Amino acid sequence: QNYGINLPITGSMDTAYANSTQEETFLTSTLCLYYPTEAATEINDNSWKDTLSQLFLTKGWPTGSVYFKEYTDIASFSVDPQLYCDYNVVLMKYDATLQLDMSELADLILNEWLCNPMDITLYYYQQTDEANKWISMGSSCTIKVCPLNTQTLGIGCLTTDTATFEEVATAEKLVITDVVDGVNHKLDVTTATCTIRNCKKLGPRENVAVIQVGGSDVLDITADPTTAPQTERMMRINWKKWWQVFYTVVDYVNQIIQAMSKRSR
Amino acid sequence: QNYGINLPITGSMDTAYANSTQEETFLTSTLCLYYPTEAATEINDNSWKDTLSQLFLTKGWPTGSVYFKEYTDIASFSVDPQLYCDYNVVLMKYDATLQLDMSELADLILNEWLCNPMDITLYYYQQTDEANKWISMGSSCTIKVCPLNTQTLGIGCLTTDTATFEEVATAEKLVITDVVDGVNHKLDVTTATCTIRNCKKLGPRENVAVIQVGGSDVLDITADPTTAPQTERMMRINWKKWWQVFYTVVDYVNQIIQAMSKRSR
Amino acid sequence: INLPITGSMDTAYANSTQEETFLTSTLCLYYPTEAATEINDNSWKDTLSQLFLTKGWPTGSVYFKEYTDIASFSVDPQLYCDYNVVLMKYDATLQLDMSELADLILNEWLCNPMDITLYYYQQTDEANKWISMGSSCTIKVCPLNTQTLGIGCLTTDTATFEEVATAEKLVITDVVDGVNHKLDVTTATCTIRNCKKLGPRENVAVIQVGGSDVLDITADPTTAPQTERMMRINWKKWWQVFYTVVDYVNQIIQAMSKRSRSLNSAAFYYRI
Amino acid sequence: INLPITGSMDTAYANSTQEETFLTSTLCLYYPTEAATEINDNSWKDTLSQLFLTKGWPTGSVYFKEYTDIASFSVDPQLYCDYNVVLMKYDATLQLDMSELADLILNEWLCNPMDITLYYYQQTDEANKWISMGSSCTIKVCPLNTQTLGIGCLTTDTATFEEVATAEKLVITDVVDGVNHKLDVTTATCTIRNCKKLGPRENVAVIQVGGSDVLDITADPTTAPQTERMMRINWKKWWQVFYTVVDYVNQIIQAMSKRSRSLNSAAFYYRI
Amino acid sequence: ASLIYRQLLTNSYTVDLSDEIQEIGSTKTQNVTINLGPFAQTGYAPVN
Amino acid sequence: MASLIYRQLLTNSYTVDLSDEIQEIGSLWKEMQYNRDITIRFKFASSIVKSGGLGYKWSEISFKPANYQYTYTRDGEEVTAHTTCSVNGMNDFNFNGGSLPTDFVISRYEVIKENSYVYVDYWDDSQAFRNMVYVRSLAANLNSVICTGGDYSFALPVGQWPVMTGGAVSLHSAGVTLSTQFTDFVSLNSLRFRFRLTVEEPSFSITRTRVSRLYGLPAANPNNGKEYYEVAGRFSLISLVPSNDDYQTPITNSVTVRQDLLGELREEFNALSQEIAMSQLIDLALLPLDMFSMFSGIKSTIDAAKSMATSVMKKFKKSGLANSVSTLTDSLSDAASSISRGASIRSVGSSASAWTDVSTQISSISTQTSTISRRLRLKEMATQTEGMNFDDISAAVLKTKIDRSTQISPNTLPDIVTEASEKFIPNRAYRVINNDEVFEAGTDGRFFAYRVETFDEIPFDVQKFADLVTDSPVISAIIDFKTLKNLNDNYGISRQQAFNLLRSDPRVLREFINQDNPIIRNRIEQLIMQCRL
Ligand SMILES: *[C@@H]1O[C@H](CO)[C@@H](O)[C@H](O)[C@H]1NC(C)=O
Ligand SMILES: *[C@@H]1O[C@H](CO)[C@@H](O)[C@H](O)[C@H]1NC(C)=O
Ligand SMILES: *[C@@H]1O[C@H](CO)[C@@H](O)[C@H](O)[C@H]1NC(C)=O
Ligand SMILES: *[C@@H]1O[C@H](CO)[C@@H](O)[C@H](O)[C@H]1NC(C)=O
Ligand SMILES: *[C@@H]1O[C@H](CO)[C@@H](O)[C@H](O)[C@H]1NC(C)=O
Ligand SMILES: [Ca+2]
Ligand SMILES: [Ca+2]
Ligand SMILES: [Ca+2]
Ligand SMILES: [Ca+2]
Ligand SMILES: [Ca+2]
Ligand SMILES: [Ca+2]
Ligand SMILES: [Ca+2]
Ligand SMILES: [Ca+2]
Ligand SMILES: [Ca+2]
Ligand SMILES: [Ca+2]
Ligand SMILES: [Ca+2]
Ligand SMILES: [Ca+2]
Repeated sequence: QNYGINLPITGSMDTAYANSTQEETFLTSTLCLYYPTEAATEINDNSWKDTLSQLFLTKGWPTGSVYFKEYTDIASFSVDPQLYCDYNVVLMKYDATLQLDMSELADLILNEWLCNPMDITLYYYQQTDEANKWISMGSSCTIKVCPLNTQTLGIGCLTTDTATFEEVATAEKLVITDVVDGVNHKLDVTTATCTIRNCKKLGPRENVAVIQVGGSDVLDITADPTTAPQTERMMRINWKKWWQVFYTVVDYVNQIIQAMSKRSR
Repeated sequence: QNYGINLPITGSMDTAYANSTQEETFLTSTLCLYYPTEAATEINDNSWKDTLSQLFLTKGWPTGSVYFKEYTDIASFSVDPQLYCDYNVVLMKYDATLQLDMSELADLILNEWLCNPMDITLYYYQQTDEANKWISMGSSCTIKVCPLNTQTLGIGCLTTDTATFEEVATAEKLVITDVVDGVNHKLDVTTATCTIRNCKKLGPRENVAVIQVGGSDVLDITADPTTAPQTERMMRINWKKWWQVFYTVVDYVNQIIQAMSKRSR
Repeated sequence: INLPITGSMDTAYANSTQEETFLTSTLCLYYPTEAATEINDNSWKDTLSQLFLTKGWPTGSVYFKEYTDIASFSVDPQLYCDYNVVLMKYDATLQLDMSELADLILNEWLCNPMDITLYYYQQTDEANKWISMGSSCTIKVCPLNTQTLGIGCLTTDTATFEEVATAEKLVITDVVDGVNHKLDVTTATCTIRNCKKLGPRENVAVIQVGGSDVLDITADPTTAPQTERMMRINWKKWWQVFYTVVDYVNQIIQAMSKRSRSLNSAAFYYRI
Repeated sequence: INLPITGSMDTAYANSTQEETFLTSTLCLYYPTEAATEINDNSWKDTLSQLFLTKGWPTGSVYFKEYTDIASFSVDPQLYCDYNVVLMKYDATLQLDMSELADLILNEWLCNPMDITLYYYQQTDEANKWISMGSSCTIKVCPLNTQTLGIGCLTTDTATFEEVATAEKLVITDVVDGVNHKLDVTTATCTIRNCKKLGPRENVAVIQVGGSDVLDITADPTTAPQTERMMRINWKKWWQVFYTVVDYVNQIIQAMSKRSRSLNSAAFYYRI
Repeated sequence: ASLIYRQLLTNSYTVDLSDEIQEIGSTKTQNVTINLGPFAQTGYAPVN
Repeated sequence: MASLIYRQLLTNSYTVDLSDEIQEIGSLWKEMQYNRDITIRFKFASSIVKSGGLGYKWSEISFKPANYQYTYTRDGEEVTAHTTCSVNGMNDFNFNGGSLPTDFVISRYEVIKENSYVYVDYWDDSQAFRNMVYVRSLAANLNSVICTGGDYSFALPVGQWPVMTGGAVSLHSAGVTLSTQFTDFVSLNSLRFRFRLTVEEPSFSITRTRVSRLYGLPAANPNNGKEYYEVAGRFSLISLVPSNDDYQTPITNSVTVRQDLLGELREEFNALSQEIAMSQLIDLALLPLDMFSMFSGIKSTIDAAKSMATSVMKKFKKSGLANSVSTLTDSLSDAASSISRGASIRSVGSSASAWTDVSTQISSISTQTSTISRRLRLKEMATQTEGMNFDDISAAVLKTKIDRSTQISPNTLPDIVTEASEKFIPNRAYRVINNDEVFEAGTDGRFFAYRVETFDEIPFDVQKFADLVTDSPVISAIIDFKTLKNLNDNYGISRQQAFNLLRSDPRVLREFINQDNPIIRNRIEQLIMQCRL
């Protein structure tokens, strides 16, 4: 059990495919859904959770392995999302005005970020690679940046007059900022109501699954404007009600969990 | 040093890979951004061009190589575009009501067209293949077409009565018209304001790169409805500000110039 | 990983992994408000940064996270740094608090939620404890017998329950391992979790700024150990304490080792 | 293409590509308004096209493009056709203008833009010239010395500068190649461009309708060449001119050849 | 006779103090921070 | 090596030009122990020059030197001291409210920033400041001061007053040099320190104007009413008091020196010539005594230690040696280029070679040999030799004499090094070997041809000796044929020893010199006595 190390693995091509770990992973794992308040609002039923649980019970998932966790709105969810389960599903409504925020949410939860803190009053920060971004959470973040030159002086901005800084956010609950990698930036931030963290995007999180409910696929996880990929756990649906959506999820929960895979870290 | 001849080339596979021509192509080339006036308006600054150039200087592009050329609107840009640089980037705002217009702009700039003129009042024209289209630029084009039969009589239209024609374009600044290939058409066009040209589509242009700053990817380069492709130099971003977009372009310029390659012609 | 590792005793190998990360370390101090109070300066953070720069740590690697009180810090301590140092003042009326904080941060915990009402829980081994965090946690416990009745307590009268926590923010409760207990907790103001102790956290280092060594990290009274990353200092000013820490940070860093299990921000893992 | 070509003198002279280039090419005449005025007809274009249709050129291949005057034509001429013929009226007062036009269209220019105010430029070789187009160009130039000061002119007093062009629509300017000039140009009304002269443009054909052959394309006064596609007619009418062109169009296209460098609609290439 | 190349490359550090000489001998000139910025299209009050 | 030092002098001659540029744009012994304490009290001055008109405009607010004379206590004696403070390298700002006569204008006013430097000449009536005429080293450690500007109101006869306030900079001591205070009849030697300026928090500003948040210190009121600014520290100084037989230490330094003027330096050299030994000299004549190693053992004065190598170089590139070298190079170049109109003066050899162009003849073969041998001195410092390379011995004598000779000085060593290089071993011979046949030659018009194994003379084959000496490597005549044959006769010699003596090998040379061979000791003593100056 050599943890903290990475060793060469080996195998063969003559070994046969083993049994189906389904009907056991459901029992020794847990499934957490994240629905919006609009769903329960439209529904207007108190026993819909027990109903979906008794339905899951047919697919194999036992009674107390399923969890439902409401969220009033996509931004309130983006505010410190704490996903601690063994299989997470996230039903996400589409709004053309919220596109960037509901893509930042995806880039935050679908992936696994290694996040170090940040202190703006003392230091001036720079990015090193293309995956070392700055994610800001809080209730209203107003972020301004002033890049510096080789000799610690601004570029189109002054290091005293914060009004001359360059604005990238304006009262956003979640922000993910990428800047030019190789230049030191001086920052202004609403530290009182927002925390900023310098995070490196590691390999992806195979434990969550986003399901867009409405419009066409728009989520550009990769900040670089060349890939625009569609990952396997990035699902779309077209909706007019919510019971049909929940029945679809329950009937196709095995494909979802096949698209997902228990975490590594 | 032969010109205008296509000769067989020859090489090998035991030849080794040469060095990175980046950090020299930057110095020996030129870059031209095409941003909309809304960007400058939102920014509300007058040193941002020099700021971006000083940033680019950290990526390798020298000072007198980068240029920013403004365009008030998609249609105004579409009116007689002239993209003459060694690397062109275009930031296109999304608008449902401008979908076909900004698809025709893409089909015009991304591709390379061999254009001959058109004298409507004298001749009756026809298309030979799926590439000989009719592109009309100007302030307000109002095009109407009557296909003719074997004996140069009209088909559901009267050669004399201009009103019986089939209007395919109503007061548009750029039209790209594909009609039935194999019949002789007679046109009515507001030639005082719009110039129309019979243009055969050659292979693509690898010098320009479109970047849809907003909504989903809708551009249908190919006039034919079956393929509906998406190329490498057709990018997409999600936006709420413009400083972030320009920072992203800057930080991932090398990916863009990898997606692009200088022109064959 | 299950597979084995090999070695030797004659070689001088020199062949080893080289890679990159955040810039070759990070460090975070946790100092009490009293220190900045005594100092009365608004440039001492930058002073200490430029000092650490002599020891090698670059500008954007050292951080300070002020904490008002030991209890406030114990309430949801969110450590996300590659090296953590915790200066901690001595108070004989807080021994259990600043030993529970140590047993929480120095050791690595795997915690599952708990539903007091619908269920009655128990401990399996000598490492399965119950940690409760919040603003005021008053806990009461009634052991049970084979026939699901009480023992010196009554399932109905909460007053008959036996008290183990009174007006505490962090509590680490160990009860008899192998019997079902019934619990009463201020669930409105505190959250209780059934946690299991794992291999230690080599990424934090406690520094008792004051009196003699008291921290009994191990709840069992027979060990009373003292780890390499459990330090002591004698203090009359705070500038001298910080200069000492800075002059001897390379030994602190030789005593601390980066994590092995995974990355996480809190002082315990969640596994439902 | 940097590769070689190979051939043999035993091979056979293939069939005539004429009678197929006529079908897969386009022709475009440039006539003056004077011609249409003298003719006083409206269907003369369809007439000439029906006449070309005997010579082989199909219906939708021949085009006619009116130009009010030589200078208005020299202002940004956009020749976009696979074969271009130009009918050019002689005028002593316009000799240099219709020679600059010839040097512009018959040859293939590679142009870069010129910023007068911030920078100062020089010519390197005898093919790098400064061409200015617009409604009214007026160019003044002051050459400078090694230490960035004038030569018979003052860097400030624009009147001291030496006027090379006055009230001209097209100007081709060649100065001493190897000194730095400071320019004064009506940028609001004329744009100026540093253009290198590449090989010739075999796609156009100038036909001087009146006077003797005077066009001196090559700015050096030592060649004074008469290229193949530089023709001369003597005229008393325009119908005879057009009939002559139609009856001897085959020789004209034998004297011309489709371009080699690339596809482009204007009279020059742009490289910033 | 490559000693010129070798000695030039070796003694190229002297160029730095030569530049220092030319600098302390020549004149000095420094610029100020300037603004292009946003400027408001501000008129006067409506007066009578 | 010992000729490499001359080659290096010639090579590094290019520094003399920039040294002279700097100088132009600027313009037995003992030891005494300063490292005494001092306190420097000084102050600035100002020079305000107003324009006419109505009185709203000034045309200059500038700095000015400022003297000061005070008294303080040190080691229990009241010492009277005197300072003089000035500045250099300041930023001249200006304010301008308009061209009207009534608009506030300061056309020019000075401000000292981090790019400025202040100088404080100091003096007192102690013993150090009269003993510091010959210094070996000087350096001072002083505390810093923070000098702040005070309130200054511009006397506008009408309206409100502009108030100049704020501004501050920190002086830290960096750099100590000597200077002089010029009185009416005598002169005083003084010690001027240089403080560097570091800007500080208080930002200077001009009220009722668009000037604020501007750091530095202007000249309006730099002292802020303070009578003076005071630094305190220690100054470390070493002396070169020309003392004598080891008592009677001077005070006031009690000396004059040779500045009142070589006539006696030559006699010193001719007294030190023969005392030199031979085995150790040959041990020293193989060492690459580059600039450091040649100029380290000289206990120089504070100015000579700064300009000694450049001082000797600026005269070394004025001499017959350097001019002859440049002449040879010009001759070679013009010969390689002028061939079409080729200089047909003479060529004793196969073809034209600048090494074999006899000229200025004011026996024929003797003349030719001497003329060809007057360029092998250039071969020596052109690295086409093989042996002890006589200029090397000359330089070894030089380095062995200038470490003993009392009479060595900054103005003095220059042109002594050159007179040495020019007049050491004036007559000297060389040889070339070809198929076991040695052809010698000497600048004294003597030539000797001879075989290696069996020394017996031969007719001197000119037009072959030249063809060989032109391209083939050369050797020196330290062991010249006369002494060589005397040795082979009396002190019977082996083949390898003879080959090594032909090649002029220091191993065999020093082995004979330790075997006490008078036929080599006499020759080496002759070379020494010729290295006389
Ligand atoms: C593997 O699957 C086969 C087919 O269902 C079953 O017969 C077998 O028992 C399974 N293996 C085990 C160990 O149960
Ligand atoms: C080859 O490419 C690498 C990577 O860009 C670069 O560091 C190196 O200098 C290149 N080689 C040469 C000879 O320039
Ligand atoms: C490490 O490298 C050295 C030399 O490169 C080599 O001799 C040695 O075998 C390597 N180590 C291993 C385990 O192979
Ligand atoms: C070329 O011309 C000759 C002579 O008229 C004719 O016989 C031949 O068929 C022609 N070539 C082709 C391909 O038709
Ligand atoms: C002369 O020199 C010898 C040795 O060189 C020395 O012993 C002797 O004392 C000197 N004579 C005088 C008078 O000093
Ligand atoms: Ca957002
Ligand atoms: Ca980045
Ligand atoms: Ca700005
Ligand atoms: Ca359109
Ligand atoms: Ca078609
Ligand atoms: Ca119709
Ligand atoms: Ca406690
Ligand atoms: Ca009880
Ligand atoms: Ca227990
Ligand atoms: Ca003209
Ligand atoms: Ca003039
Ligand atoms: Ca020219």
